[PDB]
Amino acid sequence: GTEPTTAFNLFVGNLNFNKSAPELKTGISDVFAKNDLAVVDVRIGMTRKFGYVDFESAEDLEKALELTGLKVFGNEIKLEKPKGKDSKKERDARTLLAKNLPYKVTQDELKEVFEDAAEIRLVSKDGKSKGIAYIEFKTEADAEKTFEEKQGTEIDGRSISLYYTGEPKGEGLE
Repeated sequence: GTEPTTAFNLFVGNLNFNKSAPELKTGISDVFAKNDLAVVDVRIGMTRKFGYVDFESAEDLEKALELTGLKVFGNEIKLEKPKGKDSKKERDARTLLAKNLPYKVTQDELKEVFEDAAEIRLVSKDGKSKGIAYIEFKTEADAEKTFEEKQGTEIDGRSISLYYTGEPKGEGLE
């Protein structure tokens, strides 16, 4: 916390890493202001490539996820939802998420740890990684147990992390 004023916030990314820290918040809240949105407070990470956006109510917050055409400083920001907690996570945990991966990382690479996994799905655009990797295990028990034990491996010289996330509803409903 020690920044946001409301409990309503969303995980944003692709805020361009060229301008200053407080120089990004402006644009972020700007683009939204054009979509009839109102932000109470905006936060930016240390890498100046991602951050969070706080909204007065869940309406404006969820609204941003509905609308489209969000970009600042030329680049197109990415809206997403942070980690949460709910009984739905039971099955939603079937799939694990990977982070701290290089722009040259590959599927087989991360598979070096969860090679026994069921399926692997990397996230790369323009012919380069984005810093993430989604994998669908056979069971949350075999997944959360593999990412919790394998976590700490070394790939491309760096140490890739491991986390779990199934995202909120709407995945199959909508």
